[PDB]
Amino acid sequence: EHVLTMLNEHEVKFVDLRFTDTKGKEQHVTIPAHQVNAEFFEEGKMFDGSSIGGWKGINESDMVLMPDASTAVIDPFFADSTLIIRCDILEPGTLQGYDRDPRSIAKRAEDYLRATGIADTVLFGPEPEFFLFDDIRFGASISGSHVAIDDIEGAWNSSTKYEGGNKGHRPGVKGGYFPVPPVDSAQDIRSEMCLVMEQMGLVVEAHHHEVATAGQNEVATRFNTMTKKADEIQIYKYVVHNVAHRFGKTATFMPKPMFGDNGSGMHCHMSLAKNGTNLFSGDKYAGLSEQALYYIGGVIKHAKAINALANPTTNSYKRLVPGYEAPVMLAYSARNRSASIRIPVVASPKARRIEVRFPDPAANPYLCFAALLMAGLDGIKNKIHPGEPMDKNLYDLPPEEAKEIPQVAGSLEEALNALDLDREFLKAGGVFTDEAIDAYIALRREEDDRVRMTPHPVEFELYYSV
Amino acid sequence: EHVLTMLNEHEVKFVDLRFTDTKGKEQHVTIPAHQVNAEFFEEGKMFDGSSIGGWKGINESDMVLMPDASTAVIDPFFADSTLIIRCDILEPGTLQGYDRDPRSIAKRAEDYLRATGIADTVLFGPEPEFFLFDDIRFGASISGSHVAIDDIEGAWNSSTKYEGGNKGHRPGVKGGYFPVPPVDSAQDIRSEMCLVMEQMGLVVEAHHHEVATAGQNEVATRFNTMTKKADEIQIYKYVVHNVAHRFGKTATFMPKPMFGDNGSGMHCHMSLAKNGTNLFSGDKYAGLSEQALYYIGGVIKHAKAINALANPTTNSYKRLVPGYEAPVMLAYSARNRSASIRIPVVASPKARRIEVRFPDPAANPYLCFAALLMAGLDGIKNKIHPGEPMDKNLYDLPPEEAKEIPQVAGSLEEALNALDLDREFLKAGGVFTDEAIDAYIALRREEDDRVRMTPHPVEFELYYSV
Amino acid sequence: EHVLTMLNEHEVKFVDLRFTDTKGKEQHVTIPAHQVNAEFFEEGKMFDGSSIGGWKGINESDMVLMPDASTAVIDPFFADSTLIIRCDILEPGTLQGYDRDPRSIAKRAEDYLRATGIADTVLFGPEPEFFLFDDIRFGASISGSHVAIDDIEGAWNSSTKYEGGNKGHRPGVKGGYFPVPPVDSAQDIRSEMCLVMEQMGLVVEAHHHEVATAGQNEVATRFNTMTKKADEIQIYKYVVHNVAHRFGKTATFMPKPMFGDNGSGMHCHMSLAKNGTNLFSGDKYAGLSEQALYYIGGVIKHAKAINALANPTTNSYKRLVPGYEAPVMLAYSARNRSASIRIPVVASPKARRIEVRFPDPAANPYLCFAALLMAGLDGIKNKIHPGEPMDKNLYDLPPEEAKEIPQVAGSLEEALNALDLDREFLKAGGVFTDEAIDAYIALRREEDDRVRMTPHPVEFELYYSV
Repeated sequence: EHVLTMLNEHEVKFVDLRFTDTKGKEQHVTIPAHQVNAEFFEEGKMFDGSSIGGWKGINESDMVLMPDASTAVIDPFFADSTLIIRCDILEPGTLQGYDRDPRSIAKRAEDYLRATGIADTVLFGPEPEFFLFDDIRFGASISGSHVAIDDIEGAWNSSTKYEGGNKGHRPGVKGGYFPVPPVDSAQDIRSEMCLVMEQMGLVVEAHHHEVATAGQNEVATRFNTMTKKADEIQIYKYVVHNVAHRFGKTATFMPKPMFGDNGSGMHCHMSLAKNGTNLFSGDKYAGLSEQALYYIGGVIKHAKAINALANPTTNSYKRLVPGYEAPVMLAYSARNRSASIRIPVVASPKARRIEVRFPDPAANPYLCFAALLMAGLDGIKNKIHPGEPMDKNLYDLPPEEAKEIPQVAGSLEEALNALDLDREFLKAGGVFTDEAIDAYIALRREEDDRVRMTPHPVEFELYYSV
Repeated sequence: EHVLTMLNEHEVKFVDLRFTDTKGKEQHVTIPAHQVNAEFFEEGKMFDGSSIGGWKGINESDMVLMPDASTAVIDPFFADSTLIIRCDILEPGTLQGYDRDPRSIAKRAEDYLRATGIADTVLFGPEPEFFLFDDIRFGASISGSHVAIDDIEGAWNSSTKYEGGNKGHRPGVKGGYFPVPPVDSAQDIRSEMCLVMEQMGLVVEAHHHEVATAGQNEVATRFNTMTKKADEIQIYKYVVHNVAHRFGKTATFMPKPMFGDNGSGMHCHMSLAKNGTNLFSGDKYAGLSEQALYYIGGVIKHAKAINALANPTTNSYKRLVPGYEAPVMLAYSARNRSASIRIPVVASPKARRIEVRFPDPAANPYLCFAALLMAGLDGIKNKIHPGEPMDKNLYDLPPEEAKEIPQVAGSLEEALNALDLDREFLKAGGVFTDEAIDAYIALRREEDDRVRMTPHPVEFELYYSV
Repeated sequence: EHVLTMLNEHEVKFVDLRFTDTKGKEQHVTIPAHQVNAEFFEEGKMFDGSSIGGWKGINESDMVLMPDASTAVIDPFFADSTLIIRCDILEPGTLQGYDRDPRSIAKRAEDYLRATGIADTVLFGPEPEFFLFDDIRFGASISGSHVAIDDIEGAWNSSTKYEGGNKGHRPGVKGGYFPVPPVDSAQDIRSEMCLVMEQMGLVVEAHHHEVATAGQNEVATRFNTMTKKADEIQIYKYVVHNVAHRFGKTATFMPKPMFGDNGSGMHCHMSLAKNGTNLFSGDKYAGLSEQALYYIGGVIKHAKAINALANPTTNSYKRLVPGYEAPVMLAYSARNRSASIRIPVVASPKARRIEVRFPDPAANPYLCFAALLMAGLDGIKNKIHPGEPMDKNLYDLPPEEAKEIPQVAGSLEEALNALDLDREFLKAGGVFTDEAIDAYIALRREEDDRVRMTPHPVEFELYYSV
């Protein structure tokens, strides 16, 4: 009913139905507002399943788009007044919730949480970073391939001739952390993104330029319950992509667009709760509950499999490389930023939580968050102890005992394989089905293949004169 | 009278008289509003027949334009207020309805339906798809020929240098199914098309980007009675073409503009009715009446001849090729999307119908719809049983029994020849005359010849070094 | 031994081993002269079969290259002295003669001729025509396709600006038949081709410019026994291609490179003989033997199947179109140049023969000639009477009885299908195996598909605004 009044209040002409595919990309279809009736909400609208990658095959194409009336929000970019309504994908007749629908999967995972009685709500606070460029060009054909990035902030443009003169105040390599404008050219744009994000229901905590030259930026938003947060991530990306477009830029959430400067990560802060109390505060290490520790143990035990969802691109592994600040060591600490799991030191026990650092923004919200949870729960159910916190150092020196302690997957294939083998913790509660998992893996292997099979420019530098 | 009041209400300065030629192209002529009087409606206006392709020859040029007052609608693009009035082409004196007038032919077919008493109204719900480009160039002369397509969405432009930078968020090949903007660059335009379509009497159900890269799009409209729907198709195309033009684009309803990506089809949903009840619902397969099955049998029996009207271009056959999703297998099913006849699975028996998938948007509304009907009726009158539904697979593997089951025509010539031989079902009720059919065939053979006789670029690749 | 002396006489450094693939394209591999020993001639050299299209598959790759010492001839273009030796492809161990080797097939056919005792030698006098251009450009990708032809003789260049001025004496469209230079710009080149052809063993009868503008030309060579003539065709093409290249031109034997002007044909004059007497001279029509007539009957009966070898490209059918001089009517005559079979009127009965006009230069020598023979023999063995000679007119007016008399295939697919069904006459004597035929058909269907599936530039002209 709230929806039917929003239609009149904003004189809506269209309703934009949205959903996410397996890869994590928001999709949409539009219907005139006059097509929204009572039926619409109880039985949804029909659409072809076979069209989305990794979904229904040759025989069972048709499926249901079920509008979730709680998600109604006005689109701030479209020319004609239109209302966005996120939808779940349900199996026809049964109206159950498609095994391969990432939002259904995430909901199932929140259900299973309540069911085990371990807690009643999961809290996710992801920190996606991104880049804002002016020009992005790439291609690949039989005779070669290339990628060219360009932005007014790129340090390389210190020598570029410009029509009205080079005004040259640019962030150097790894020198983007906070120079005030004009070095930072994105203040106005970061704020528009903030205002718009809030007009769309998100709550912004801060915004700032990130480390890399050439437009790395970040908008920090307040956490929320798992599934609602993944929804927020989708909106977040949408706002970022579109505000950038409107400003004459182009944004990307790729994890490592440039060799030699910062990649973009999506740290995930998590904590559990029951009847308003934070199940993660306690007397153990850094203010943690023993539940938190088991959770951590779970995440560490299933890290490589989580990688397949939290770092789902070959590019993801160009960020997760033996570097200093590389969040690749499977350990926890409240200081050592070598550890992929940081423990925020905060006063109020109400805010005690863990920060899993290896995820990147390419990750499917839904599936990434879900896999993080399930690993945590399995860590609890099986009281998987974390061991002791690493407070020493990262991957380089150490190099004492060859420092072969836990680490995240080193390639996408490896992560996919881990997901293959270590799938039980995900199938728990019937959240993830084998079919879903196998389909996801197949989609990504096809991507992994393109990169493995196509000659790399660097290979010419290294081997043309062989 | 309603017309004469619309003239005053909108301060109309002109009346744009419209009609369609044999090929399916809407035509027009304009007269000042002050030329609209009582006479106009009862006796129409005179015009030269010999000017339209495939119409009157050397001796009998003059014919009548009969305004159909029910079709009055304001043109939303012209600068000066003008009212559009669709017209039928009548033989002078007799005022009968020209044998070769596609609208008259379609009306005759609706009449014959009522006459046989099989039903009192036919329902058509076509789904024309189309492409929106930025640049289209082509030519052919003695020294060569070419065609060049270009659009900001084309995947090939991932490498193109642009004045203000390449913002690069483009739908990859076969990757247009629903990425939200900015990947989908046509939201605003699809909605203007919707709003305008509705201002012109159409009822829109949905709009979305289609599968192909480079601007394939679709506006779904509500079905209507056969002849009124063909009228709607013409308006639909008009709106699409002109809104595109106003937005700096160029739209085409060609069936296969690009090799390697989706073509554009025009699926046709059909059903019959009498005194408000759906003659297609029943206890037989998937909720069908035995009448529906005979109809299907008719369509299948006369498929190749229908092709000559539903796929009237050589280009049409570049879409209908042994592909996976190619709607080329003459069979029905509620799932197998290899079958050119899908049976929508819907709850309300009031909405039971069949979907003939092989038609393309190049088809003349009128003649295509009519041929579909006549084939259906002949399927009924002669209780032509469908056989059993194909629920196995498409054209490739199968490949067991060489899988030579029914198929649609494989070339325009073949389709024209089928139409030649299998014309009886069309002549039924005096709907289609031999002269009309022979004239249509002659028009298309001339087109078929251009393509058969002109060297193809690929022939050089294949045989220049022979 | 003659070969071993040619090696010393010309101080040969290399031996270029040549052969032809199924499509008809000459192939080669080179070995130092010092690799030529006694063994070489008796056991040949080994090579990978799987590399040539339509040959050995996954398991049986290796085959034998058997040098035919009778074919030794010096290459007139290579920089270092090299001797060309044509080779047959033999099955290893058995040393039989590969079923799919076109030269072996042609030899088998000459054998079968002698075996039936019908005659002891077959005489072939083909007349391949060709084009000489300056620039040829073409391509096809997802966004389009094109072909651009250019030559200093092209009539279209009457308006072109040239660096040193346009000297403008060019052959107009269809106006190339014999204007003396400078209109004819290829006298010097046609003669070099002649001299070189003769240095390579061919005997030249004449050379002249052909009908089409833009460099159509022809070098007429003396007939020879079937297999030796096909060898000559290969050499002929080689000389043409390479002399053109050396003169800064580019030659093509494609049958119809331009719409609107002459295509290139390869008329085939044939006759049979026994113990020096011409089995084709007689008292019947135009000086023919009844044997000749049965031969003609055979050719006419199996025309469509022969087409698959004599007109093996989709392009071939752009030459064979209802035109005036189009050699498409399956009939004979000594005058009517509408007839695909002309009977040369000559005095000496020693020179009596038939001229089958529909072949084009794209045809595989071997397979085309062989198919022509086998059809002729089957015409004899089964005394297939020709019927009466057509002396009336071609395809247009006539148009009396709709003039549906015999005609050659109208498309490649049709020809391939005919070859499929009408294969018996080819399998006779074990000359053609089913496997060979099926493989050939598969190679060409793949080619036919490219053309059928790729949008044609003309389709845009005809249907973009549909």
